[PDB]
Amino acid sequence: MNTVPFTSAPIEVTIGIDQYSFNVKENQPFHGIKDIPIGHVHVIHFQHADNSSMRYGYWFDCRMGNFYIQYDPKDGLYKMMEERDGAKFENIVHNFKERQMMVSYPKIDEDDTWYNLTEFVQMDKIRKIVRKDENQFSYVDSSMTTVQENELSDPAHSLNYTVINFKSREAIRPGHEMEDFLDKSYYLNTVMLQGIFKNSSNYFGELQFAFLNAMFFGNYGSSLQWHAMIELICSSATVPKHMLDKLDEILYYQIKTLPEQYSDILLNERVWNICLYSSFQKNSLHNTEKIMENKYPELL
Amino acid sequence: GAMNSSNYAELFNNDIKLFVDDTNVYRVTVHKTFEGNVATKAINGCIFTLNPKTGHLFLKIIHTSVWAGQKRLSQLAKWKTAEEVSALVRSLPKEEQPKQIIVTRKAMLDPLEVHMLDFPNIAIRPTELRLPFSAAMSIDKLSDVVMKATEPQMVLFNIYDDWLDRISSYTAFSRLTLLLRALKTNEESAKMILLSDPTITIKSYHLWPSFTDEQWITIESQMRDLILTEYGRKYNV
Ligand SMILES: O=C(O)[C@H](NC1CC1)c1c(F)cccc1F
Repeated sequence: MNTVPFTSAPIEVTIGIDQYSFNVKENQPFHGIKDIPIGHVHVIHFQHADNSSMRYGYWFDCRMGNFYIQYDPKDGLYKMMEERDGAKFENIVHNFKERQMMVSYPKIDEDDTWYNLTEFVQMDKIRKIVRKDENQFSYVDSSMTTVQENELSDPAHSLNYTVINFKSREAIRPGHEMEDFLDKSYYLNTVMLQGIFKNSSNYFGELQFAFLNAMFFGNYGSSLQWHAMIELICSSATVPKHMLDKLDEILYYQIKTLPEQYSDILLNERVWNICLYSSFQKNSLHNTEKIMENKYPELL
Repeated sequence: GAMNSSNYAELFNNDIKLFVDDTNVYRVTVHKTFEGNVATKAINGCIFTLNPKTGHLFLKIIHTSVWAGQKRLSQLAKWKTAEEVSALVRSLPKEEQPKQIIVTRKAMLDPLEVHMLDFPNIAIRPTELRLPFSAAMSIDKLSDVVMKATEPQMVLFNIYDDWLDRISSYTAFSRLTLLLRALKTNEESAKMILLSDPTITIKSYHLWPSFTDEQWITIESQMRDLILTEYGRKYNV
């Protein structure tokens, strides 16, 4: 079990760790988060009490180094940093644990939610979508745009998701225009899975990462990407059977975790209705269709 | 974007453009079968591709053989239209290729856009005008060439005959749309108006009668009268 210590908490802030969150008051004696489960990526995110503009945060994996948070009063935000001195770090953590100045990652032992939301998400793939190579962790916020969004403006600060575009030459074989537009199996299986992602685990990882950035930061380009990657599978007549079954599980847990009060901006009515009721795979997503119909029957 | 009554003179500026109407591409008669079921029998069709400035009509005849053994024909018809329009554009010299293609039905937008991905500088646009081009098969010489075809064929016409020697393309297009709206409204009455008089003939190389300027005004008035009446007859006014 690992620890992300905080130097201090000089500004009042709601701190999130994965799907959990807690309120810290200005100058409260808060010195970090302990008992973080090893073996999964994690995201630690922030919403300042005085500015609900810009939710922001950091994706990290405690196996890749010792990370801590320190508020920067110039840039006005809580910054993740890496401590290279391992004995200094253990010594700081042990002192703050002894003073009981840390919150405990509050995982219920029946609870597989976080694993189910991040099954295919790896730090190495996050770091290629979020390019900032001198750091082992990745910063995301509400306002970052996607590579695709900038093509329709700072490139250093972009989300380099895989560009999916259903009306593009990559998606449409010369001479197969109608076939490939109405059945996206070529684009899914040859172009994307075999060509770009190499396997469905990398495809699912990017899809899961897109959703989580949409949910935790309200990143609109991430929501677009999540929906595009769903729609590409649903609109393919030919999908490996194991991918359909896993997609159903993936989406089920995303829909289960989505705040009910964000459903109206995080869920695209057209895509979901098409996917569950019109597409080739309309009868392949039983778990997802059942939760969507019991939780968000209005949308549909 | 979409084309409507505000940007109507754009049709007659010097940017090459084409209207595409797909309403006569897939045509059927519905009949009973011996068992008392209903079946369709396709008949020959056509794509109506028109340059509104010049009057050039690229009439691609759609022979029934293109539907043999195919499913979902009304969807296929839109993609076959787009394929044929794309082939036409590629066959044209660069300087004759259109800068815009305006489809009369919005369902043609995605098929045409996909088929024209190679031509990113050709704008594909819909229109909010209620154009009467479905009545093209009410023009006898166009109907005749479509129904006689035994194989796919492209036939080139000028749908304005020689009118552009005396009137502008704006006026020629208004005349065409009035004639075709009347034909679509009440074909028999429209055709009576146009041909009642045995002394006004259609030249062998034309589609419409050789009316003088004064006769065209009279003809045009008669077509208006026809449409306004049928409008009352239908709504009662
Ligand atoms: O129902 C109409 O409004 C009318 N069609 C009726 C047979 C006269 C009509 C026009 F007169 C012109 C353009 C579109 C139309 F639908």
